[PDB]
Amino acid sequence: MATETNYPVPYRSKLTEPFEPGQTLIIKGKTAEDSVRFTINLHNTSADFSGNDVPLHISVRFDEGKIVFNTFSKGEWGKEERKSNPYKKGDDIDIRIRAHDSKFSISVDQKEVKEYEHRVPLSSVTHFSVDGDILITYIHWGGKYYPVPYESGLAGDGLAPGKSLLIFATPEKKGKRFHINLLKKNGDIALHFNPRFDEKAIVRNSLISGEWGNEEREGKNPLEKGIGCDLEFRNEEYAFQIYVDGERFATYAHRLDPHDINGLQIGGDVEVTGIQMV
Ligand SMILES: CC(=O)N[C@H]1[C@H](O[C@H]2[C@@H](O)[C@@H](CO)O[C@@H](O[C@H]3[C@H](O)[C@@H](O)[C@H](O)O[C@@H]3CO)[C@@H]2O)O[C@H](CO)[C@@H](O)[C@@H]1O[C@@H]1O[C@H](CO)[C@H](O)[C@H](O)[C@H]1O
Repeated sequence: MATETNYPVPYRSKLTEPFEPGQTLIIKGKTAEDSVRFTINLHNTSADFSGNDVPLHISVRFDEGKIVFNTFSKGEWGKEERKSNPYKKGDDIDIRIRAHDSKFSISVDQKEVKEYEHRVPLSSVTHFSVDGDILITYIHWGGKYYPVPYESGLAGDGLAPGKSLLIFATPEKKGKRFHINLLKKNGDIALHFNPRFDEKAIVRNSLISGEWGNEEREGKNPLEKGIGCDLEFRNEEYAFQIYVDGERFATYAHRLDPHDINGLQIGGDVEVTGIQMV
């Protein structure tokens, strides 16, 4: 154990609606120097029964030093498939499971490590559970296949100080660049976030009355082609606090009045797997 707090294990959650292609289940947590193993299961059952089908069973083993995947159905287990466990007892874990129509794609530390073909119906997944030697710190399931170029409005209040836009994406393996625009009602871009792997920098700028501003770079670019990332545009009183994978990558002084940031555009060489306003 460690602390009661959020998601105490054994953790069990009954999905609102079945798990569908395009959706991702994100599980983050902490382990101890004596942690031996923990499991993540996509379960089948009514409400509390359990013990039925397990379309996908994931076992992270610190003793064996492996992450083992399998399926349980019709009262029996199939043949296990293994990958190396990159984690040592202690240090945090970050495992994400994205469903597709023919397989589950599992990433560890945002790096794709396994493609597990469906052995039983994905639609039979009605619950998911986490248990074992792990202290869960974050769980989230959602997203969809976001078409890119992407464009949509932001709530009614939009992105305002005190709020943050969370975007989960993966820069394309052979991508050169992509961008994310936070816009105003008239088309002006309050913030243009533009990673350029060719120039090894992330350009930040504003588009006011059809004109691009100064342009702020400097940072080193913490993004990498083919690796998943968590972008957070934390809107504050005096500036946007741009967080990349949990670390503050940059601050961007507001050039346009905050408030009323009602638009979002995403384009370029990137795959988007999650968008949320928190
Ligand atoms: C407006 C534009 O094209 N911005 C580009 C940026 O272009 C600048 C550079 O090419 C520099 C090199 O010295 O010259 C600048 O123009 C000079 C001009 O040569 C001089 O004759 C004159 O006296 O001064 C001007 C201004 O100093 C160009 O403006 O190049 C960067 C790097 O490739 C581009 O990123 C930038 O395009 C903008 O990038 C943003 C993301 O960082 C957005 O994508 C935005 O939409 C682009 O406009």
